[PDB]
Amino acid sequence: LPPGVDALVKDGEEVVKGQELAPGVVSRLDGVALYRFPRRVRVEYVKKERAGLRLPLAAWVEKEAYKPGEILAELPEPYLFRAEEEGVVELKELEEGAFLVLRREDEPVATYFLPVGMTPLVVHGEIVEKGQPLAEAKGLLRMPRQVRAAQVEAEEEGETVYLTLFLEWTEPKDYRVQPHMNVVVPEGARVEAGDKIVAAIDPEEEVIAEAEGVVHLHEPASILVV
Amino acid sequence: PLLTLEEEVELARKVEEGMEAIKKLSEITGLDPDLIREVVRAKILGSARVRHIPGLKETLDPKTVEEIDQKLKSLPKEHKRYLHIAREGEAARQHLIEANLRLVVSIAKKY
DNA sequence: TGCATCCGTGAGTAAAG
DNA sequence: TATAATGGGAGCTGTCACGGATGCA
Repeated sequence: LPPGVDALVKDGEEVVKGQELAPGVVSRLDGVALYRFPRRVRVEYVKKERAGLRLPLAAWVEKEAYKPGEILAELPEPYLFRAEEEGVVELKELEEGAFLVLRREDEPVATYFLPVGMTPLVVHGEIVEKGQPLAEAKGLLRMPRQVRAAQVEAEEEGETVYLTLFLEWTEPKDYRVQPHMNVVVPEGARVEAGDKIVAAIDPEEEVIAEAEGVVHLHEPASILVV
Repeated sequence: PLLTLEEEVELARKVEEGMEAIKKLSEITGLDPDLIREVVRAKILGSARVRHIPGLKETLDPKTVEEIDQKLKSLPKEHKRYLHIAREGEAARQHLIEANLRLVVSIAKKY
């Protein structure tokens, strides 16, 4: 494989003669493709947290849970989701959608969730007082593709509802492997806190899994078709 | 074909870890490390080549190699793991020699 | 069934050297 | 025993005729 380009096929996957293996490789035979020295190891770390959001009762689409991409509400007019605590803003933008976290001294006091359709009006580290707009929701709004809503708890108060979502999603972190380092973990295996992913010559260059996640191999040095 | 730095490092690494695994298998089984190495080698190369080794105290024929391979295959999972380690190390040894055979020629041509 | 073509093999005795 | 080193050089020639095995059409 030329430098930097990725594999159009996956490790362990059976292939056919003539089927292209990559943007510049076509396999001359059929069988089990195999990866030789993946250069970038991406770990999809899992996260099960709890986050809130307040919406008008008219715009809401009541459900017990929300699959990714599924519509959460539809708004006739722009709506301003306002802060219900006072703190400093920890903005954590996912692929699409974001998380707001407020903390007062240092401990978090609010964890909000802004699904797709809500443009955050705050910068990481900003100070917010109670009741000021954290985001504008314009029109329809839906869950992101990367995050799913396991359970939903609602509360009616006035002409609004407040959703305490039991969210579950994954965040990627890449790791660069060097020719003196070897991947001791298969494709799609589960690691915990402390498990080793890529060994090396000296312990200070090893790759240890911080939290639990799913392992993914990209950019192999070469692909072996057997 | 000539190795890439990665393939070279990988083969050398497997060789070192296979030698370590033979050491561990001698620790466990209480057998002789050289006899263990000869058995692993015999199985990796095939029955095509099996002969009496001068240092070994026993004559190396397919009967005794089958006996020792069975005493090895009757190990617990975390013990029998070292057997696969040693086998892969021997295969890496063979491929490393074969990969670097050209250097010998390019040196010997000057003698 | 017949030819061209190739490979191997042998090419004097005694003397001195 | 530790930079890295990764596929070779020399042919060498004025017969000759036969016999027998191989190769084509």
